[PDB]
Amino acid sequence: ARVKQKGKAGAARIYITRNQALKKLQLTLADFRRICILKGVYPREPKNKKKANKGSTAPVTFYYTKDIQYLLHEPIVQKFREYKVFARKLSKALGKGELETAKRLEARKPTYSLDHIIKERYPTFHDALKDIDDALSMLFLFSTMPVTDKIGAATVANCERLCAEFQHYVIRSNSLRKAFLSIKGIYYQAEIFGEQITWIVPYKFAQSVPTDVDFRIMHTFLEFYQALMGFVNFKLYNTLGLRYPPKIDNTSLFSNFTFFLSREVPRFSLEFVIRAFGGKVGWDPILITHHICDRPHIRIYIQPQWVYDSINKGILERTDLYACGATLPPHLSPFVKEEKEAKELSKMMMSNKQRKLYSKL
Amino acid sequence: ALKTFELRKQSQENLAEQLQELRQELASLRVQKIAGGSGSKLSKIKTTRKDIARILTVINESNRLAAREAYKNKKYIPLDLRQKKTRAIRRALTPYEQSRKTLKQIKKERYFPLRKYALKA
Amino acid sequence: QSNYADHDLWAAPAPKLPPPSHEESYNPPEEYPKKYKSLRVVPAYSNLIKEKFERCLDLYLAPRVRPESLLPKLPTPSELRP
Amino acid sequence: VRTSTTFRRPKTLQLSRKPKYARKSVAHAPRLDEYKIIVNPINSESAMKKIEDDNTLVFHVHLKANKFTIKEAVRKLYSVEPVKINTLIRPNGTKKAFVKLSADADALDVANRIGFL
RNA sequence: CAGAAUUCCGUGAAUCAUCGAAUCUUUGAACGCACAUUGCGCCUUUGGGUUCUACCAAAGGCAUGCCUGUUUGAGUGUCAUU
RNA sequence: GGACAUGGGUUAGUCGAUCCUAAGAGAUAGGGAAGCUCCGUAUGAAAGGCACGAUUUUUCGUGCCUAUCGAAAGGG
RNA sequence: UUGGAUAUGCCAUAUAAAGCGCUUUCGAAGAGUCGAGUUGUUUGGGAAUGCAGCUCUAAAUGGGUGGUAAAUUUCAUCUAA
RNA sequence: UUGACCUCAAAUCAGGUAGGACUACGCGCUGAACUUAAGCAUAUCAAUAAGCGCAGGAAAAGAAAAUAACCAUGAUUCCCUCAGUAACGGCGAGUGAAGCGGGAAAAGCUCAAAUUUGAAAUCUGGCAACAUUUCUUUUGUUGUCCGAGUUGUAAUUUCAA
Repeated sequence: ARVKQKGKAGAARIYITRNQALKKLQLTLADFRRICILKGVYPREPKNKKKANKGSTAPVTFYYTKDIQYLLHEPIVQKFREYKVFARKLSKALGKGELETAKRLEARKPTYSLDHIIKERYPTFHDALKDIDDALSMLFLFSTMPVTDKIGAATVANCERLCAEFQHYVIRSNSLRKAFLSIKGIYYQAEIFGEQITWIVPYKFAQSVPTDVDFRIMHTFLEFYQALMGFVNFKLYNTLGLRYPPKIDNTSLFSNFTFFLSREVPRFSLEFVIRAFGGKVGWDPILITHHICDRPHIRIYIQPQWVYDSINKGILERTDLYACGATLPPHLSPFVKEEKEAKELSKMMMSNKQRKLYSKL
Repeated sequence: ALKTFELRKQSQENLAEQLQELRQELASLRVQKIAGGSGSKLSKIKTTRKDIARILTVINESNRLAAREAYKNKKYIPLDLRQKKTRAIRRALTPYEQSRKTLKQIKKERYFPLRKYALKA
Repeated sequence: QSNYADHDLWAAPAPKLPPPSHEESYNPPEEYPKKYKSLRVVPAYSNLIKEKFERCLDLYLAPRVRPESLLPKLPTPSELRP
Repeated sequence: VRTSTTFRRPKTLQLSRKPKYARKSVAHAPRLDEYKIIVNPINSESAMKKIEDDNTLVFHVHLKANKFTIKEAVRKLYSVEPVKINTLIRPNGTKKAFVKLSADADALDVANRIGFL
């Protein structure tokens, strides 16, 4: 044959930069990032970045040409174009003052479902249950923030809906295993179908917008997580026999216990942990063996750390130790000449700069 | 001798593996022909070649009939599945749009059509 | 009509698991962040959204990639008389 | 605001072909497969000597078969790994391939198993 | 000429007739670019192997003018909004 | 016997072609011509790229500047 | 395999659509086209039969044609682009 | 700054179409010379051969801006007849139709120019249904969205009114 031109195969052929991917897919950067978030597409650095990137060494992001090829035949890209066409038609109707067709277009607004996207992103429901923790963390975080113009009230409502359905499922299935009270929040840990899942649920407080985040990234992540979470709960209810979506309203550690709560405790977490092990819960309408109350002044009167430590250890704790006005025990996380000669005996044979790794760490 | 209807009542995978077997027998017979073969083997060469043609025909009929079923009651179908009489016939006006008439002509023919008549002697 | 995931499916290779917690809470005795007597006194962490957003960026911008005494020789210099 | 005296035509979105039907009802079967590559081995006196000396089989091969397709066809038809292929177009217009077999296999047994000796 | 056979209690001989299903190599108006070069390319999907960032193979494609529509644009063309 | 008849014979990553351009042929843009076709070869052409960016009112912004064929004695 | 009838069943919203009758009535009618001159070419077409180039270019009972040029006046005939 | 419209582009955009061959007959374009004139230049050959473009089973032409001068006829085409005539021609060689009449065949019509204005009543395409078949290959109907369209798509009228 001929002298093959340098750079026609190998790293320069299988790796493609971000700008070249945009040109390849004919997508905007916003569209490309949305596709990359929805699908599983992340940058992959080469071993020889200079060889992959022509001859330059400036920082560029590399994607597999195979991954960019796979995105060419994705139906979501077409839905992006169809929405752009629909938006332009809506601008025409609003500009020409045809409110009737504006309402008709709003009714016929094109939407897409992530049914296929979830399938290829998680081949099996076990994999979906493995990578679910970030979704729960996000939805539980956004289930308490105030609704603003940027975020949709419907999306906020769906956040609490999905969170409540999952919490009810864990309560009725008694799938809760561990619960940790940290400064970050409350870290629940459950084991369903052998899969280990842990997630953080923050407290409901009067937070404020950081004014530094882009909600567009939040929006696309929220829509993906809501789509993922909806079918996961649908599989869970159908597996246990119940119908989905429901009409919202040591497994015997607390079975013979009728807990009652005071008006100072995180009742959302208290109800979850108690009813996860069969305990019955009564609460003040504004929101008996044990009365949970952390106030220093006031049915044995206990404190939430007693319940949480009992959940963690699977053993009833000391009510007297956790009595009101008493020092709280610390809360623990449940998921947590010859020598000198050998020092200069480092004459090679230790591969290339490897032993210092272990010594430093 | 493979009978074409017996072929027709078999599966695509069975037809494919029978085609591969028939090709292998044809290869061995041609090896005999170049090495010096008997009249019986040389006569079996043509029969094997025709059997392969029958297998390939039966496979093709099944593939094209499956395509016809898939494209049935569709506005656009593959060009090889469309009609091919002549190029001029395809371009011609259809009988429906050849018989299209204006509302003026419809009323004229509705009210004053050619009457059947006769003359007395 | 709003989709409610009405159908099931049975008729990201490397997730880069998030780091766990390092036993820092309201009043742990391991090390002394800040110590708070009661949970009510603790305010709301303002930056929590920022760290969650930083996690979002790392999900689709961070590239994903997935005992030592044998390395020294064994000349045994102890028996070397000099 | 233009800093260049030339006007280059803008880039427009180029949709890819999304046909409403297939132009062909069924894709054709691979028209050059292993059996069509190998027609029959050559059994002349020179071919026999190449068998016994160079460990090289000689085949009458299709014209449009290259050295790659000859190698795969031989491997699939005979389960022997060729180490080299040399081709020529004979003066009668037919391709002839010298398939040099690996040192682990001998062309003699391969020839007897084929049956063209 | 060889060869089979179809028993002759047929789905069947035949260089038979007939013909509504197919096949239809390289070409040629000849259509990826060429062509005294089995020359030179590109796009999508798929597969192969003692070899998997390599190499190879397969299938489907990529001519020009024009028409209806679609999508994406351009303009110190006409203007409103502001 | 260079005749006649039957057979056999030409193996390449490294030798050529293929690649490059020469004189020159030659489509496209355009203009002629009743036409066959003629002229034309960066011309009175919107003649194609490249990089940045948390993602930009989740309807893309910001910069940066010539076909092809034609050599088995040319180049390689 | 077609044809036109028939013998019937069903759908056919004829409020509709159309022919005829007399009107003291109105009545839209094709332009660098007709036409004219001139130059070529054509015809049997002869002070031009058609066609084409160029120059000039209407009209509204108007405009064509009535096979000898022109002006005026009648009479028929047709209704171009 | 958004938009609207006009104009102009681009796409391996959705779906289509054109080329090339045959060319006896058919519609044009272009276009000779030999030859006859006992020479030859107008003429003739000849509105021919060659060249070029474009169709069909026929094509073309066709329902009068047609004849006639009658007691009037009545789209076109072909046949016989007019008629080797009227006419044209170095009035030389030569060329040369039409009306009527007889027959074969016969069939008529469609737009533009009108306010639907108490309602663009019209149409393509996508999608989804049904349906039909020289035909699973053909041909549609209905529904509904986008579009085309008021710089005019339907109905209505065509001088015979």
